[PDB]
Amino acid sequence: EFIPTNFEILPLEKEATPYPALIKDTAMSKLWFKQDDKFFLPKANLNFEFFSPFAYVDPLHSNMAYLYLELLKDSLNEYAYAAELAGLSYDLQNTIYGMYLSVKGYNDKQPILLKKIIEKMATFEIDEKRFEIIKEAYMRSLNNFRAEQPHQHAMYYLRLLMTEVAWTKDELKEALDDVTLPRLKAFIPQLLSRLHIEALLHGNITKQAALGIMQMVEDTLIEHAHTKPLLPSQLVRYREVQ
Amino acid sequence: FPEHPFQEEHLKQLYKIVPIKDIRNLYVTFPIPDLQKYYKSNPGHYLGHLIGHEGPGSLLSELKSKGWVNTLVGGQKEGARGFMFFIINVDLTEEGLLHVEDIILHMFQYIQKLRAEGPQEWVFQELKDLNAVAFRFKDKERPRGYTSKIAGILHYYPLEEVLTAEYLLEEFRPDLIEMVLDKLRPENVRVAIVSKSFEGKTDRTEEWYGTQYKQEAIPDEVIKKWQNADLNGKFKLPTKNEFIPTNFEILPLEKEATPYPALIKDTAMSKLWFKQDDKFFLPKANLNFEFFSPFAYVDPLHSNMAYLYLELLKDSLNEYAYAAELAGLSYDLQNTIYGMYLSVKGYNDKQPILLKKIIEKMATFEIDEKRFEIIKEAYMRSLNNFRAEQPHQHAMYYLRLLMTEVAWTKDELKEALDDVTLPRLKAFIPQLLSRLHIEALLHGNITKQAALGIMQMVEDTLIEHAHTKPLLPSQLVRYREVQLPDRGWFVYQQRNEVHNNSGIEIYYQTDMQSTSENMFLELFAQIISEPAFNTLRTKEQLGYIVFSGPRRANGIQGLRFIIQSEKPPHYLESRVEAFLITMEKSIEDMTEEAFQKHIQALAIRRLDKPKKLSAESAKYWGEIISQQYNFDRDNTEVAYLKTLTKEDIIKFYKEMLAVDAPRRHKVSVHVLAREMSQAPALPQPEVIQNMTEFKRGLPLFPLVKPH
Amino acid sequence: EVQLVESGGGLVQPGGSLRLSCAASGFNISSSSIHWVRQAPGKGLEWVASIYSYSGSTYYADSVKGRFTISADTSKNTAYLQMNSLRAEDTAVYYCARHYSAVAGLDYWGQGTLVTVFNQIKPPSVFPLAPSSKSTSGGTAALGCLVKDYFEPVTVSWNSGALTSGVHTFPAVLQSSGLYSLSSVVTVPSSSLGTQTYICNVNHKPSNTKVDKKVEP
Amino acid sequence: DIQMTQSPSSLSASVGDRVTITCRASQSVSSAVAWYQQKPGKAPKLLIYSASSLYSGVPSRFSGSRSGTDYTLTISSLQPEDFATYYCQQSYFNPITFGQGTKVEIKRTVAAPSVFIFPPSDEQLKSGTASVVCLLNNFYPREAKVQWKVDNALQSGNSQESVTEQDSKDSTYSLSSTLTLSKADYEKHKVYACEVTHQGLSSPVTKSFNR
Repeated sequence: EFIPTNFEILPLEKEATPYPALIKDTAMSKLWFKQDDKFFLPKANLNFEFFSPFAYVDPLHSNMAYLYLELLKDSLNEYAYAAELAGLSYDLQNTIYGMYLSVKGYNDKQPILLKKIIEKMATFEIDEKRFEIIKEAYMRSLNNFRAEQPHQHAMYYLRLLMTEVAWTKDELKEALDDVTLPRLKAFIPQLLSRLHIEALLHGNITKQAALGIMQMVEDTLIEHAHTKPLLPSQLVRYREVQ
Repeated sequence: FPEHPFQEEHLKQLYKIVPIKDIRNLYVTFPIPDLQKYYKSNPGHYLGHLIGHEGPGSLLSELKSKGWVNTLVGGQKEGARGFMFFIINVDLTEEGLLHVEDIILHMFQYIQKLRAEGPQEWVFQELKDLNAVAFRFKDKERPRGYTSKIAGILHYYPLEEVLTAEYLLEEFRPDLIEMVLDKLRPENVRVAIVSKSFEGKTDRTEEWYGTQYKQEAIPDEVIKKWQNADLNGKFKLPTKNEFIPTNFEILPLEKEATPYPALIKDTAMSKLWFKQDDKFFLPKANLNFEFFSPFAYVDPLHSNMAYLYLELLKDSLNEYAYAAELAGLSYDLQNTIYGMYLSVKGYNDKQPILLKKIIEKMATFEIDEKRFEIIKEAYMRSLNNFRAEQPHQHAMYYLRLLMTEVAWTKDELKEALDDVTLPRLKAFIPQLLSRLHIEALLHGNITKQAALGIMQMVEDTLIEHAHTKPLLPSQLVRYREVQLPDRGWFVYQQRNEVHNNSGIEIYYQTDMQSTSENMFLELFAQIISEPAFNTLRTKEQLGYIVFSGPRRANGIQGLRFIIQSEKPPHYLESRVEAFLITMEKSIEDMTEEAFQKHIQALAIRRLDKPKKLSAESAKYWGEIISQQYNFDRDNTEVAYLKTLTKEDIIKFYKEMLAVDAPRRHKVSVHVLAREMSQAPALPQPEVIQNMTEFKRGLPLFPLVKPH
Repeated sequence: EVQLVESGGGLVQPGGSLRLSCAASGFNISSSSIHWVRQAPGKGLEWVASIYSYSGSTYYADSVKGRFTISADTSKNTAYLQMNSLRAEDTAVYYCARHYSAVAGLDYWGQGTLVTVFNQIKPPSVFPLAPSSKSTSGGTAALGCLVKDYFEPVTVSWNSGALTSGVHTFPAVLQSSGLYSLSSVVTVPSSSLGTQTYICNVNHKPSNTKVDKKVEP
Repeated sequence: DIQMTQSPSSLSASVGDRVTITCRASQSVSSAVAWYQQKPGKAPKLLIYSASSLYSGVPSRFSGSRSGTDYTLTISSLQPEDFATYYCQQSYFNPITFGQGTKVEIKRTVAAPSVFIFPPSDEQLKSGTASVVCLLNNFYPREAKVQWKVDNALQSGNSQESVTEQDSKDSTYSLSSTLTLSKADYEKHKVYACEVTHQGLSSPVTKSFNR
């Protein structure tokens, strides 16, 4: 059903800018937007920031973030295969600060499908042995990390020393002896209770429909887990060593 | 006086009080005849023991157990020579507010218990032995306060009874006990109700202060209802204590002769420092404990949960703890921004045993639902109280707010408690308590090996219950202190709603605590005490709140000035700078003699042997929380102190302290009022709308290499 | 010297909220204080509530504590009771009552007040009873009216109260539709068979419906 | 929390009779109990306060006795005005309980009822409703049993027995039973018989008709 009929190029309106404008700002969100000035294609690319306090609290939280985002993305992947098969690519990524979401593709059903994405990762269930396989598999990726090429090792130390706080991979290796599934499954709605979202929307769309898509998204978020905005005193970044 | 002052016009009467603070109390008073001649048996101390007693089957145990009474106090109030008083002052809950007469009924139930079991003797010999031991073993005393007390009783006692003042009792007088028990009757009750919900109803205003009240005498139904309905329910007499020690043996000093506590045990879990009593020679011991955890200051929410956890937790065993504190075994539980603070003070008897019960209790704890609601609402009331306090307390809040790394405000503390459920809380706590660090100072009459066993005990119990594993030495952190742009002066304002007084505080980031800077700041502090005392409060008559002084924080020394007066704040700044110029001239006005006597004054001010084991323990613990360990900084600083000139502090003044300063670290803070001889051109400051965005371009300090 | 005037009690639907008054005149509520009493019709008693306006002490029952709100104007010696979330089992007649200075002395009483919890208001349907020749058995007979499906009860008479002797007006029963229905009968002789046809007379006070229905063979 | 066993539920006796009624507390209570009288359509009355004491303004023919939990109002001589429902009540700071209610009725001869029955009207049948009303009058005492019979087959579940109380004139009782049905059962069930069993009519009587 991902085959498109939306092929219509929208002509440029009064928002004649070469750079994305803050078309929507809340205390929950912050939204920047630009339409395609040069290329004029029906396709669109979408960028999303998921801010989270709990991201670099522990090795434990990073493990749970990794595992969560991984097995989460792995779940709907069997559905997602037709979307990537249709020419609609995406990305889920985590950071030391939070999660990264990318939506790339055509004009057809990025709203619709993205709604289904948010609805899927909002309410999710867990298998026990799937958990074990992903746990052990990333554990193999953890002691793989003792063996790689030293430029990757050097870039690791580079970003190690030159940040404010850093959890090493060794204690990340040791910490999976105690990682249980109820502990994770308890943490997740606690994780999702209070967070920030920032988003870039680019491509063959209008401003007002983009406002409605953003509305849809944060609405869904408050709908499932009663997400409330963050404090700009717990909006922090890390600063670099003199 | 041959008469009492409550001559049956105001007896069996009620009062309705409008307070200034939001408290809820009931005050019951009994004017009672003289027992100053009855000092020999002194039933009133035994009654004061028995009224506010907390024990098995007690009244207060049930009232706490019903959640009606937050706190109470009762007992004998001293008065004139002819009469004496007996007061009962209790706290109120919501249903405590509605059930007051039944509370008086519960009081009468305890009276019915006292008439039911009559006098008691084994309690009298037991408490007599407790006062025996406690009078028996006293170290020494403060010449102030003591002498005023014993001079209070020097009028009343023979030259041999001035020592043995009230801490020894010859006889048992049950006729006296029954006699004052007959004095404690609904005939004899004075009633005072304290509530802020009294509006339009309390007409009779105080003459001097202006509070307002109403008599509105209790009808006779409740009175006659009070006499006939005198029965007992589930009341029991409290049991004999077991917390009495026969440990009286002072341990001789071993080959490990140190004047400072040594790190006798190190783990990645713990860190343990220990010293035994060299001077005081008492069988007693003092114990200090920090429980470190990362998650303490991650957010307001869980820190509030920690506060409530620690509070209701401490309240739980408190009813058990009453005999220990009654026996002379004091302690402290306190949360920090870093973690939890534990203190154990008293004798050597059962601190391991009891402390074992403490660790098992706070390790394994359950929650009641309505207890949770009361404590949640009660501290919730304690939260929005914080909008109304004194501007110096408010200023010290902003002081410690701005001069840390992260700081959570009271507003977001107020709002975040809207979502706190008990399954959320009780689920988080063992996740919280799963992994943490403990560092401890132990001092008193013990050995090193027994101290190792106590520590071993504790952490063993910890791993036994919650499978505690040690922390990472990368998550052993402190909060840093903010660098300034080396010449900048910023200020902002806060408006006090209620109070008509204005506050202000001015701060100086000198340096870290190097040996020079300690003596710089101490000497500069000493020289500004008396001329500020002479001109500002006395002569200029600004106000009463005029304070200055140090700031040892984040391993960084600092200088602060605390003044709260009702003035225009920039006007007030002008006279501050006027005092600064006054000191500027007073630099060059120092003689050699003033210099030498002044630094000798500071020397004897600083150098002193301690006068209390708790005193030196708080200082040492103040090192331990700062991880400094420089045990002989005093003699070191004195050795520096002798190497100091006038021109040294000139050179300290000119670049760092003067108005022409490339090293100027000056910052002021305005606390406004309710509706709020040469001065130079000060630079323009900027207002601080966002303190995070304020700190956004400010650097951070390094920390200290620990000594 | 003692006067308890409670009033304000009217008619309301379920889920609503009302407020009731009690004016204690001739004395002070600063003295021995008043009580609230549930009494269902045909049923026993409850002690709803008691304020002590001298001490501000409220005392509630266990079932409906919190949802109701008592208040007391001491300047008028007059107490009040806010009621909330009103439910269908609370349609009854309620009293205010003074305890006097005694250990159990609750001597005085009040006017009472009307509490009514109803879905709907409806005029009656009145069907006269038909004593036919088959009912004629012996010298004793009777005649009546079925008053059906109405909504506070109907005062009933016969030819505007012309025949009062032998009249028996059975109390109504509230049916599943929130409505009352009753019958009032009167025993007549066998000389009165066809001699005089009586008329049952409907005075329903709140719905104000008056239907005079004749009884005929 | 302490409940009250008002014993007995009721009884019947005439003017100049000795009536003792015992309320029993659930726990060991100190006697804060009152005893009441309430005529119909009237405010209640404090007969006995504190479970032993007489309120001032009441004749002394009544008395109360504390006996542990057993508390007993004692009437020496009944009166024509003393026929009313009585109560007893425990008042602590705990919420106040009551008795079950004891109605005072008179002692009269065994009066058998007069059993009448009444067919529904025509337009009631034109509304799809058929309600037959069996009537009783002038029975003593109130205790009876009335069973409906439709074509000599016992019926139950749609009828009610509204029984009046002690008559002001002669202290009799009137009962009313009301069969409630649809119009579809009227022309179908012809025989509508009322079966009545009271103390006086212990032999059951069956008043029937044919439309």
